[PDB]
Amino acid sequence: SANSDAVTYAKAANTRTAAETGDRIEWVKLSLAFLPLATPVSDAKVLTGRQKPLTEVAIIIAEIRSRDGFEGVGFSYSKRAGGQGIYAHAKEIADNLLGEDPNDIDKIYTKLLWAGASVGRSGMAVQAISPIDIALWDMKAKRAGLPLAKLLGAHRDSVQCYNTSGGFLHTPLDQVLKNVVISRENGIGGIKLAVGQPNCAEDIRRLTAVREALGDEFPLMVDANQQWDRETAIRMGRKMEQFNLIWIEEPLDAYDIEGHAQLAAALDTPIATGEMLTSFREHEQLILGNASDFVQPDAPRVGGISPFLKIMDLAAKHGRKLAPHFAMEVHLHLSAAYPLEPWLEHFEWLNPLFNEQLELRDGRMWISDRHGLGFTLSEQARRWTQLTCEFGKRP
Amino acid sequence: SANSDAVTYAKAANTRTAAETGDRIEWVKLSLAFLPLATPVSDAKVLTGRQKPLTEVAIIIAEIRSRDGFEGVGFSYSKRAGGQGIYAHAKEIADNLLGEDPNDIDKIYTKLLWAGASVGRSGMAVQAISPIDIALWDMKAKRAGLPLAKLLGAHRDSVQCYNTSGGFLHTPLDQVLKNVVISRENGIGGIKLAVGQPNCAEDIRRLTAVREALGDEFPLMVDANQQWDRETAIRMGRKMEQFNLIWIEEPLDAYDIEGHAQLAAALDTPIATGEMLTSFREHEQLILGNASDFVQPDAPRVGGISPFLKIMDLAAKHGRKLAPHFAMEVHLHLSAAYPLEPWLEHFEWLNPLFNEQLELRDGRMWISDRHGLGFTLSEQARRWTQLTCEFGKRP
Ligand SMILES: O=C(O)[C@@H](O)[C@H](O)[C@@H](O)[C@@H](O)C(=O)O
Ligand SMILES: O=C(O)[C@@H](O)[C@H](O)[C@@H](O)[C@@H](O)C(=O)O
Ligand SMILES: [Mg+2]
Ligand SMILES: [Mg+2]
Repeated sequence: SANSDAVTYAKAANTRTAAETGDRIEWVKLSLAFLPLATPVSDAKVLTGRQKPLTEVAIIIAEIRSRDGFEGVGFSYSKRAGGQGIYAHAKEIADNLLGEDPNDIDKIYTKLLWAGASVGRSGMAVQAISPIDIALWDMKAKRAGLPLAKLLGAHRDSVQCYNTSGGFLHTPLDQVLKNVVISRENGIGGIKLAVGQPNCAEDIRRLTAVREALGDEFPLMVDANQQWDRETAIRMGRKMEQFNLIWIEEPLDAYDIEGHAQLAAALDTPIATGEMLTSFREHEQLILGNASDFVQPDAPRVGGISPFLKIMDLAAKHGRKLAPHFAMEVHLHLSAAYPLEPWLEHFEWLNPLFNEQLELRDGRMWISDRHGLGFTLSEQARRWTQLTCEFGKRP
Repeated sequence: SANSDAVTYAKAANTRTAAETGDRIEWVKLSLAFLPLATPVSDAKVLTGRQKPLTEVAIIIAEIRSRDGFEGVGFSYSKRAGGQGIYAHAKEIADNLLGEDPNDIDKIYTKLLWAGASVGRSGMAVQAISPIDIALWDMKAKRAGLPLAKLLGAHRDSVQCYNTSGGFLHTPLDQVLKNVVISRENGIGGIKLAVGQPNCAEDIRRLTAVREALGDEFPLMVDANQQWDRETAIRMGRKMEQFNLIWIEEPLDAYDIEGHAQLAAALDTPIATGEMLTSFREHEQLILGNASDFVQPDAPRVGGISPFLKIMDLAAKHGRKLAPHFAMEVHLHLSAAYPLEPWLEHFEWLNPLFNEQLELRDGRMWISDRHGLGFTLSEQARRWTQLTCEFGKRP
């Protein structure tokens, strides 16, 4: 009998609790490095005078070591001003990590938010938490002896990949075409052309020239970087229907929800946006407002893997596709865990930071058998480091 | 420099892929057992004539072993008819598990759903997937060398606990009071009284008597098991405002969303419901309808841990508290991962199925250091097995 007239309580032997036997964070190292770009990069934002050419990328790295011998590495970044503040805030809160059980990632995330309650739950502050949140996930995966994608649960072992770095606006049409062949010869699965420059006639020129070389089937997409007004948007979009694009990215201001929704409803061509958003809440607004067919969150920018997962689930409920922005070293795993077939964006920019490189085969990026994110920092990463600080003591 | 006038591509050395190195399921064992209840249990569902007293509990157990030596165990249950069906379906689809990477839990779930597409994505079919889904989560946690709660990431190391098995309707008042003392003496953190019997006057008598015995502060709650109609629910609700209960559980039919919402808005006392729901979508309709203050999902009933996690995220997003129903062996880990302070429900019924017992101290149930769920099947569980089948070959 499993019961009786009166209630009965059992007795346990192993009185050891998970609280007293868990691992503990003992050391943390933060670094602010700068990825130099010999060739200044220009997208529509530069062509319209909104910003100056990009000449480098700030990278904020977090390395965490546990008492039991596990290590996690993660990073956040900034294109243009932001790296100094992200590093500074991370440095002012990292101390809170010492002594915590590295497995309670969200409990830690919460403690970090409370420590910086005055500066919000979105934007820079959470971007200061991203490298730490990502390092903790990296650690958990390693603890389990699995690539991050497998710790989360994968739906695919590889992800379609397209290249962006070779289609910017500071690049003459002839070079863009030269980059296309190089990219295809290397097994890229798609090409994204940066558009949205004052001269609309030119973007059409450059765009028609690319579609010609690639043929009719090769996945092609465009990105206006928020440089069109509603009128131009629908106009250009309606005209671009003759390219069967995978998507039209950021046709309008990142916060113009109704404008994007309107565009998405008026065109068969999918609309993509969200890379500039810096929190789950911001992405939720775009999603509830049916702003786009493709959601493009950025783990470092939204606060790390933890918030990114929430964004993924929400997008999934609304049947939206996923096309993460930048940092493929982290997004490869996240997009591998997405229910619907995603797209991965490719840049070579971060390659020199790591000792390993991802495998690009037949239009797809394959997940290696390496644990966690599957990357180790290179000598170059240390050379490019300008500021660093440590907490605790190496176990 | 990290970039150039053209586009650059590196090359990967470590050519091994996660696809070719992942673990693989090689053996699966399913069992249908019956937990005997020598003392027939009856709540309001019996006193109103809807059902007959409960005399046993069906238990569907799944055991999975991987090529690399990992093992996982999980289960679902059925109070009254349903167990033969759950077992029958699990047996008809289990074979699909062989050769699958056990870490891709959602991927496997989807494959199992397609294997039985004809029978839906809710109800019995997912309750047949439950044992398997739970076993896989149990396996992943063990692979990481962590209690399930830590694999998920805990917000607490113990959870407030209340007893239910001592306050049922087939139990005379004085016996209930006796169980209360016994329960309180064993360190219980709360008491739930079964109400909703035809004689409303008699429940008030029992409720008053219990509140008197427990004192003013001790956590007390009631459960009507869907036996009131809207008129009675509100009437009993006003009348109970005085006892300052932690919550009023299932005052109406489990699918009367507007009814619950109306009671929730009308009363200060929290309203709880959800134990009868059998899928994420079902719970989602109640949550989007603002039906209750406390959401009470049942992992075995909703399809396992995977869907239970989505229910948690949805509930959290709407600021609702969590109070999982039954199966404390699994819910301890899930509730520990909930961001808002949850409640765990205690029954002794399943204690004999496992060799290990949970530690109850100071009104809370503590998570032990044992990995995965932290339970191994006892011999008594084998004694109570009526049917069983196996697939593959034990590695
Ligand atoms: O989708 C992308 O990768 C681009 O949208 C880049 O974020 C680009 O703006 C950036 O590299 C820049 O040039 O400012
Ligand atoms: O919340 C509870 O514990 C109850 O709601 C039980 O599920 C009860 O109905 C069941 O044990 C029964 O007697 O039918
Ligand atoms: Mg872009
Ligand atoms: Mg109940």
